[PDB]
Amino acid sequence: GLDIAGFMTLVLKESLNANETTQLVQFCHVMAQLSLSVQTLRLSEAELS
Amino acid sequence: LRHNLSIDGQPLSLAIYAEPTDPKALLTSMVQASQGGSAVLPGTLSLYR
Repeated sequence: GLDIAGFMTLVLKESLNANETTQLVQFCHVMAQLSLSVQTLRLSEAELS
Repeated sequence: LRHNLSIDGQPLSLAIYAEPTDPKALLTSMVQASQGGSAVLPGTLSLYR
């Protein structure tokens, strides 16, 4: 449940969160999963765009 | 006699080989994408020459 604005604000914040840090690492794991799926499927730049 | 075989059951007509369709090759090509430029920032005029 984090937008990009909240994303970098809480990143610049030095992990001042109890469970929102867990939310942030879940966000990062989700983007990692998407990137790894893209890499496995060999989806191209133009297709993804 | 009914199935048109020999005395020991060997077929009297040679079974057709039924040559398969065999596989085919695969091809891939290139994909391109286009973009524009960034907004030109008005350069803050210095005093130097």
